[PDB]
Amino acid sequence: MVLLHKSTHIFPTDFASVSRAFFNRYPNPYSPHVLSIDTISRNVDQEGNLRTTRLLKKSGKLPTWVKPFLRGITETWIIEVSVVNPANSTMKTYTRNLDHTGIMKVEEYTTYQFDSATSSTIADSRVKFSSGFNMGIKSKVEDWSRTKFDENVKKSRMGMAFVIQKLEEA
Amino acid sequence: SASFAPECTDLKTKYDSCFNEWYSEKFLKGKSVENECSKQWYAYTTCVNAALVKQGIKPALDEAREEAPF
Ligand SMILES: CCCCCCCCCCCCCCCC(=O)OC[C@H](COP(=O)(O)O)OC(=O)CCCCCCCCCCCCCCC
Repeated sequence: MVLLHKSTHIFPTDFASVSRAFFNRYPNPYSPHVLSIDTISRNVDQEGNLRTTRLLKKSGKLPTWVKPFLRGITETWIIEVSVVNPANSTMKTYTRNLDHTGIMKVEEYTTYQFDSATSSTIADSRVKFSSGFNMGIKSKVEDWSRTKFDENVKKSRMGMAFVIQKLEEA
Repeated sequence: SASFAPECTDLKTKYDSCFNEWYSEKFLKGKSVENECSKQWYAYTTCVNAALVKQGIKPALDEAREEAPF
C-alpha cells in the first residue's frame, strides 16, 4: 500500500533565514522526540551547491491497537539529505526512516524556494507512506498515516518558525 | 543539541558553530567554497565514525548514503 500526502506553507522571511533555521532546527519545543542529530557528510559540489547528509535519532510509541501485530518500537533512525543552491535560492530536503522499513517506510520531500516577487520562502512538502507488510487493518493504518502527516506538518513549520525567530532575536 | 554519542557532543557544537558562520557569512554571499572548518569537522567526524562502527544501524546508513533522492 502507498499513501501520498502533500502540503504547502509560506514563511514570510528570506532564504538565508529559512535555510539557516533548517540546519539549526533542533532542539525546539515542538520536536521533543528528537534525541540527537549528527552531520554525516557535507561538501560543496561541482555546481557550487551545498550537499549535506545528517542522521537523527527519534523516540516514539506505537498506538495500543497494533499490539497483537507489532512488537514494541520506541526509537527510530532517520536520514536527512539536503541540497542548497545559493544561486537559485532553493533548498531541497529528503528524509526517511532507516529502520523498521519492513513495517512502514515514510519518505518526505520538502523544497524551500525563495520567491522574490513576494519576498517569501515557499515550502512544498510531499510525503509517501509505503508498506508491503500488511499489519494491521488497512483503514486504521491509513487513519494513522493521515494523523501522522498532519502532526508532522504542524511540528515542522512551528519548529522552523520558532528557530527563525530565535535567530532573529539573536 | 546532542550527538547520538555523548562523547562527540562538544565536538559537534564546535563544528556546527564554525559551519554556521561560514554558511551565513561566506557560502550564501558567494565568498567561499573552501573547507574553512576542516579542523573542527575532521575531529568531530572521527569521534562519530568510531561510534557508528558499533551501531546496528551502520549498514542501513551506508546503503542510504549511496541512494540519490534528488
Ligand atoms: C499504525 C502502524 C504504524 C507503523 C509504525 C512503523 C514504525 C516506523 C515509522 C517511522 C517513520 C518516520 C520517519 C519518516 C521520515 C520522513 O519522511 O519525514 C518525517 C520526519 C520524521 O517523521 P516522523 O515524525 O513520522 O517520525 O521528519 C522529522 O524529522 C521529524 C522530527 C521531529 C519533528 C520535527 C519537524 C520536522 C519534520 C520534517 C521537516 C521538513 C519540512 C516540511 C514538513 C512539512
